Amino acid sequence: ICLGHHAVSNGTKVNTLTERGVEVVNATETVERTNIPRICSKGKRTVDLGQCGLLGTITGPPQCDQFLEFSADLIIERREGSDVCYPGKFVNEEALRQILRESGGIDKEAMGFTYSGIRTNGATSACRRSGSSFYAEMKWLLSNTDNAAFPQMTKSYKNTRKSPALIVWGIHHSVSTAEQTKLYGSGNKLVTVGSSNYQQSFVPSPGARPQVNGLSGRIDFHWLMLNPNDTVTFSFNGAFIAPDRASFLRGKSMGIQSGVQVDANCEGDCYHSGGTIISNLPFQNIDSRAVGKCPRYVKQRSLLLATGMKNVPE
Amino acid sequence: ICLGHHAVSNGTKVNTLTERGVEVVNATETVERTNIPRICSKGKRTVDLGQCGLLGTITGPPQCDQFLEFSADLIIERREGSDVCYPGKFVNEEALRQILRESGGIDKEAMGFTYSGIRTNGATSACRRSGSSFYAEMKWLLSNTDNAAFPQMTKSYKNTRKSPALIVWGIHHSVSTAEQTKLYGSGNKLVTVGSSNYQQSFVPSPGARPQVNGLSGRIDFHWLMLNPNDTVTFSFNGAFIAPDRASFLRGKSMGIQSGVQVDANCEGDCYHSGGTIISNLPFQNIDSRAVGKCPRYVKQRSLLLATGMKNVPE
Amino acid sequence: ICLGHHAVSNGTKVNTLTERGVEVVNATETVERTNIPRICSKGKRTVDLGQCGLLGTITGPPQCDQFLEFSADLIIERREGSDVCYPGKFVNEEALRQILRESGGIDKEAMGFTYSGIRTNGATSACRRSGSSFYAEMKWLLSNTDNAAFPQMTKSYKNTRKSPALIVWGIHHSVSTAEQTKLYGSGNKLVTVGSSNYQQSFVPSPGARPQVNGLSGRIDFHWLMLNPNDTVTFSFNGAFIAPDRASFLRGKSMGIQSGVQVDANCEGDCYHSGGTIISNLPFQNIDSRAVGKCPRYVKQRSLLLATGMKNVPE
Amino acid sequence: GLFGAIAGFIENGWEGLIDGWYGFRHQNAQGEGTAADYKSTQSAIDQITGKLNRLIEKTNQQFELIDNEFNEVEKQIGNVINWTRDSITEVWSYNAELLVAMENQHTIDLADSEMDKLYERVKRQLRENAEEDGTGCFEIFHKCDDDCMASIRNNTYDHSKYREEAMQN
Amino acid sequence: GLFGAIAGFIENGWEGLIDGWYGFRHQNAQGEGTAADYKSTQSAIDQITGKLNRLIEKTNQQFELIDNEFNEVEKQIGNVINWTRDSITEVWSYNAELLVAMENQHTIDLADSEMDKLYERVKRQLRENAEEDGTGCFEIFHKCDDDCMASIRNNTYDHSKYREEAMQN
Amino acid sequence: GLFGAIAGFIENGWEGLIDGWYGFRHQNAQGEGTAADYKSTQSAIDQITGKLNRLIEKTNQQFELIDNEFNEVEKQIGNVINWTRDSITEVWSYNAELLVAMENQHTIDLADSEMDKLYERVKRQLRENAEEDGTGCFEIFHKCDDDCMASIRNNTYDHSKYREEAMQN
Ligand SMILES: CC(=O)N[C@H]1[C@H]([C@H](O)[C@H](O)CO)O[C@@](OC[C@H]2O[C@@H](O)[C@H](O)[C@@H](O)[C@H]2O)(C(=O)O)C[C@@H]1O
Ligand SMILES: CC(=O)N[C@H]1[C@H]([C@H](O)[C@H](O)CO)O[C@@](OC[C@H]2O[C@@H](O)[C@H](O)[C@@H](O)[C@H]2O)(C(=O)O)C[C@@H]1O
Ligand SMILES: CC(=O)N[C@H]1[C@H]([C@H](O)[C@H](O)CO)O[C@@](OC[C@H]2O[C@@H](O)[C@H](O)[C@@H](O)[C@H]2O)(C(=O)O)C[C@@H]1O
Ligand SMILES: *[C@@H]1O[C@H](CO)[C@@H](O)[C@H](O)[C@H]1NC(C)=O
Ligand SMILES: *[C@@H]1O[C@H](CO)[C@@H](O)[C@H](O)[C@H]1NC(C)=O
Ligand SMILES: *[C@@H]1O[C@H](CO)[C@@H](O)[C@H](O)[C@H]1NC(C)=O
Ligand SMILES: *[C@@H]1O[C@H](CO)[C@@H](O)[C@H](O)[C@H]1NC(C)=O
Ligand SMILES: *[C@@H]1O[C@H](CO)[C@@H](O)[C@H](O)[C@H]1NC(C)=O
Ligand SMILES: *[C@@H]1O[C@H](CO)[C@@H](O)[C@H](O)[C@H]1NC(C)=O
Ligand SMILES: *[C@@H]1O[C@H](CO)[C@@H](O)[C@H](O)[C@H]1NC(C)=O
Ligand SMILES: *[C@@H]1O[C@H](CO)[C@@H](O)[C@H](O)[C@H]1NC(C)=O
Ligand SMILES: *[C@@H]1O[C@H](CO)[C@@H](O)[C@H](O)[C@H]1NC(C)=O
Repeated sequence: ICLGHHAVSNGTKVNTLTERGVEVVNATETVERTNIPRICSKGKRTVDLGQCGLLGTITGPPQCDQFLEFSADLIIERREGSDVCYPGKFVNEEALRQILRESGGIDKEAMGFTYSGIRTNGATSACRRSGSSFYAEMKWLLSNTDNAAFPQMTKSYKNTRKSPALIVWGIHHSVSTAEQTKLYGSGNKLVTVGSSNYQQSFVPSPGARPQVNGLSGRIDFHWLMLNPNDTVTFSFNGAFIAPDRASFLRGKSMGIQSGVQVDANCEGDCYHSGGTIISNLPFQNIDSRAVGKCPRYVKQRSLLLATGMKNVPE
Repeated sequence: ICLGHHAVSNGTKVNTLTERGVEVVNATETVERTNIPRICSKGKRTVDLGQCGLLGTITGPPQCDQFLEFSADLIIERREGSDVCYPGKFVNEEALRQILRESGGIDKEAMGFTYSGIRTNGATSACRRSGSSFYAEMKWLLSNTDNAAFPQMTKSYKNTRKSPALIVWGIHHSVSTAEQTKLYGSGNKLVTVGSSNYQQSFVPSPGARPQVNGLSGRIDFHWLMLNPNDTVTFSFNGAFIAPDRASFLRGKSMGIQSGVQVDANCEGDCYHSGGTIISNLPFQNIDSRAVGKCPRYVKQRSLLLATGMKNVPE
Repeated sequence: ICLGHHAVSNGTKVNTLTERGVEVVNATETVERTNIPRICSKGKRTVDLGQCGLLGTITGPPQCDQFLEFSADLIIERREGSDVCYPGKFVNEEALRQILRESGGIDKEAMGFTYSGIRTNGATSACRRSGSSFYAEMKWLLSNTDNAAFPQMTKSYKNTRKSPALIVWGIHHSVSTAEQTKLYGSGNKLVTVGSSNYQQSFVPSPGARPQVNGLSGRIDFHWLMLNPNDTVTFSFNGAFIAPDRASFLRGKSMGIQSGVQVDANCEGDCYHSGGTIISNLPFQNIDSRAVGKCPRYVKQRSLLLATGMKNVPE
Repeated sequence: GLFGAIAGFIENGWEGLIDGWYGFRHQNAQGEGTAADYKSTQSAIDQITGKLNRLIEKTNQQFELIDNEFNEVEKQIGNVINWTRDSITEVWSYNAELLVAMENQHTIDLADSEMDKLYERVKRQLRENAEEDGTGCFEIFHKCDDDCMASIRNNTYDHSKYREEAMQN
Repeated sequence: GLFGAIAGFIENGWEGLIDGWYGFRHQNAQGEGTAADYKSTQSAIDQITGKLNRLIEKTNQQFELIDNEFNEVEKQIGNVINWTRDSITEVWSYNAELLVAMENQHTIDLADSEMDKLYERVKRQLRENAEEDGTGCFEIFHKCDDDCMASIRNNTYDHSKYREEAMQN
Repeated sequence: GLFGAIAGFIENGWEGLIDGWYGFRHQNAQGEGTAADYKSTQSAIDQITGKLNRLIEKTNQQFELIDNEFNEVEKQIGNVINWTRDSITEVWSYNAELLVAMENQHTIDLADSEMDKLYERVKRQLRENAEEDGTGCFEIFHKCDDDCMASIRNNTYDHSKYREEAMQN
């Protein structure tokens, strides 16, 4: 009586501790190369920001009007998105983005500032609604008449909630030192801000910038997180963009950046710009910046795991 | 003659490369779960800062009076600790904390600034000693009379030591632009500072802040490290909190944050907020932010290592 | 007939999973300890900056005159190097260094600023060429006469290239508030700067600093990267050091810091301050901050790999 | 192979044993035969299967962006990030390659191991009633009929009731 | 098991062998016996012990805080830190799980290995004076008395001085 | 050793076998002999060589400075950097030590394995014409001359043409 093992005409080559390209009976892949070029979002509350930039949801340019109080498990940023209508930017912007990406969405709350002896309805052709408008959640505070002085004002807001309040204000940098005076009067304009946690202050910087949206003025956007029962004071004398509403975070979410479509027919937890990595495999060679719950990124294109014995044909 | 191996009625289940929950004769744990809820400090010079905040040891609020020149292998910060008596904070605070945590303690040295034509004895009800006082290592420089001007002064300090000198100064931000003048006179107040390594400058920011300790004024605290034989210049015209003494680091230590008690009856090198991880095991599932000399943190609660053969009962 | 295996009088001890210091027939090292104390640069376009500091290649102190437009695969910084002739430093300096280290060198381009109603030929004894000079790529803009006013100027530069332009300007901080006026007139001096990407502004800070190079004045150096077809505006009124030429990156390189000599007789890709690690071994115990293409740094001095069977002598 | 069989004193495998991994082939009077041992083939299959289920593995560890692909973060923090990311990639590429090689080596050896277990167990069924050919075949000194074959395969062959006959021979 | 014994052509273990890991059990005239081989039991114990001392291991690498639990560091640097920390945790959780599995597999196989060494060495003490039962028992064809048993155990049994007698049988 | 030979029922090695790793030593009439098996010695050498070429390995992953040795970067970012770097060092020091230990264990066992393959193959060349001494030597019951030795070594020794003679004895 004779015994033996099976074999095949064509084996699969694998690598071992000692040998390179030994043929085994059967093998199976261990590195995922297959991408699905869509954002598989089946079962998830998804918000596709489109033209609305993430940071814009807090301030309110027209493109963000339908996103002022969104709610999501999954937040998608798009290259076409913009945080701004009137030219400007956020100081410490990416920190804020990371916060908003996992906020699970936002909830808005009037801070209840009232004004006495100034203007309040600043607008621009960059923010198009009716006609000229402004940031929905903000207020452009002027001086009552086409020149004037600005009264050193002091507003305060207490966070009456059990969660930290996202406070955002703005600083306006006019084209000229002339323009600055036509809006808030002459002089050195000062904005000071404090909490039980925060210590800072701001002065404007009038001067000509490149024309963006048609304008050479800019707006500095600044932000801080007010802890429960802590209070924020705004000491200022012009060039000030005031928060109307404060923001509160809803819970928990994931934020990605993508150029592909949403698909509610496929499910996945591993996302990158080009789509979704659906896989059971422990590794992937698709995108090292993939986020969510992913197989480990590796450099190798392929790593075959032996699922059978050495293949020995006659 | 027959041979065999031993076995038991109850085995311990382990995991292998191929099999999950195979019973072996004996096994032993590999992940530490047992915490000792004390700071095991046997044999170590320990400083428990209590109500004194780490950064306060450099400036000197009353709660830090017994810590101005401490010496330690192990430094413990406590949630109740405060860096401050008069409301304010440190610019670049956490960097400084990390420095002080491994300084092995500090040593103080008079910088020998003398003053001509100003006041020098500023105080407050926030800093309680005799009655109203101030930061022990600092000096609140005023204008001679309840209004006045401030003479543009220039002090310098040379580090005559073989180790870098920790220099700390302060900027005062008054409640009003009125108050700023009552302390240092009217005008734009400027503080400039330089070394062979350092280039910066500071202007105050008067305005109302929230009331902390009873006060709506703040103090900015700033710091730099003066290398041996390098020199620091202070050009200023008011709103200035001057260093009296400079600090020098003693050697080497470890700093932790904890809410548990010190115990000089147990020894350990792996610390976290909840106590001490005493273990020989290579891994731990207690606290991923554990510091000192620790087994690796892992996610698994348990990983049994086989210390015997397969258990086969009849 | 009898069979057996070979053995030797003296074996090499190795470590196994179960046993420590078992003797095998032959073994081979796995950790590299051997350093070659030179920068093995065979086959590579090398630039040894010597006394020229990396950042100086952009601005142009005399020691950098032969490096204004260098081209390299390998850039060597030297401890003796300096970025500066007139005392000052770069804001955000190390970021810029990292950029320049892998730029593959730089290429300069006139930005074509013209001036009307000011001076332009500022110099100093710190920048020695003919006699007193300045930074080659920069221009020290004054006020026409030994006092005067400075006209609020507005220059702009558009990046007409397919690559980002490295823009550098300077802010001058004079010894006195008197000196500031003698150079640019009295008043608050403002510099504002913007792109499609950038929002900032600057005010000087006159005051006495320590004497460096003989001088107590400093120069702030600032920089930004202008994307293709994007435009940069400079709004200013004095205390301004203007860029003459903009810089463009050539391609790709590696930058190191070393105190050893260049040697074009040896080749290597793994570099550290003390030389070159030439090795096939997977690990090294020489320098954990080694850069380039290196075996992994490990703590162990030695790890012997068995290349033979257990050694059993009679 | 670590156990000397499967390339091996057994010089090759059978591209016809499509019924299992390990098997018996017999030459006797009544013609010719070839079957498959299930218990051996199964133990190996179940061991390889165990590896599979262990490696096809899901992390429940979520990671978020610390980077920005539309608007680049500041260079310094950017370079630390990439430096870190690349370092971790090196570690995982290393882990992955080693894991797979280590596993393939062991997979192969246990496949070799299972063969040797089968052989060395049949050999023990046929005490002195047979002797070793050395190519994995057993010379029978009492001409087992097909029923005597299945007696070996199904592990019931008698350890003495062909003996002194086969011992004579 | 990688070596075919210990579950095994040996079908199970003895919950009575409290004296060691491996042992001899004999049936003869003078009653019944069961002992323990020390040299086998010890070699295995010393090998397992070696693993233990190698893994129960101390780092001399100190780590400090880069984080703050009383006063949170800035968000961006905070997120990089956590991202890094979590990445390293993934690597160590992976290393730990693999290490232990790899080790348990080998521990088991070397335990199986030691049994086979014992057996296959006794078998060599008893050349033709005995034959293999196949369950790890040896059929003696010359009725070893208890002294002849201890001759095997203590590794002194004679390789020819029971021979032709046991060969007759 | 995992395969029981090489320290071993073979009690030691030969410091004279400078010709190879594994070999034959024979005592007969015509004097004394000692040779080397190439095919065994080669298979082991080629396996060890395979490990070498696999570990002596080049990364194509370039790393740049994120640190400054002439002008220290800011403390906070500095501490994160060092913290990260030290963490990665821990991982690589760990990987390196484990890799080498794991490999040395296996190197040794496969060396033990190859010996057992050689032996257990010669044993199969000499069916009943010889029996096992137990120290790795084979007692020949038909006095092989030197030509009969080289018949075994070169793997051509006859499996029956010394038989009944050696069987008589
Ligand atoms: C509240 C307010 O003052 N809104 C103005 C706005 C501001 O003055 C300005 O944005 C601040 O810097 O200016 C706007 O008109 C400016 C517009 O003027 C044209 O003459 C010019 O050709 C354009 O380039 C552009 O600057 C605006 O619409 O935003 C007007 C607005 O009412
Ligand atoms: C050196 C000095 O000026 N000390 C003052 C201090 C400073 O003026 C102040 O802290 C700077 O902003 O003010 C203190 O009294 C202030 C105290 O006044 C009460 O009228 C008021 O009701 C309180 O809320 C509080 O502001 C102080 O004690 O610190 C007085 C101090 O002498
Ligand atoms: C463009 C210009 O003004 N160049 C001056 C320069 C500047 O005024 C100065 O650097 C700005 O702060 O000053 C220099 O001379 C200064 C020189 O004066 C001696 O009297 C003094 O003893 C020295 O310490 C030193 O300050 C200079 O050479 O840089 C002159 C220069 O022409
Ligand atoms: C080859 O391997 C894969 C592993 O998943 C398996 O599904 C398949 O059954 C195997 N093919 C054969 C012919 O056994
Ligand atoms: C805030 O104030 C309310 C009312 O006094 C109180 O119920 C709540 O506990 C406070 N929150 C904190 C944490 O200060
Ligand atoms: C079980 O394992 C541990 C390992 O440390 C050991 O101390 C103990 O002796 C073992 N128990 C028995 C019954 O051997
Ligand atoms: C500082 O000055 C003293 C006295 O000149 C000198 O001994 C010392 O070397 C100096 N230190 C350095 C490093 O400049
Ligand atoms: C010892 O090991 C090294 C491994 O590179 C090898 O080059 C050398 O041939 C070996 N020496 C002997 C005596 O085989
Ligand atoms: C810059 O302008 C030129 C000329 O209009 C054009 O060819 C080029 O595409 C522009 N580059 C970009 C990307 O704006
Ligand atoms: C970081 O890595 C990405 C690719 O993963 C690369 O495109 C990018 O340029 C890197 N960051 C920096 C600072 O260049
Ligand atoms: C970092 O991790 C800790 C727990 O380890 C978590 O509590 C904290 O929220 C994280 N940091 C940030 C930025 O939220
Ligand atoms: C970082 O590590 C280096 C050595 O690798 C050490 O000299 C340096 O002091 C460390 N950085 C800091 C912040 O001290």
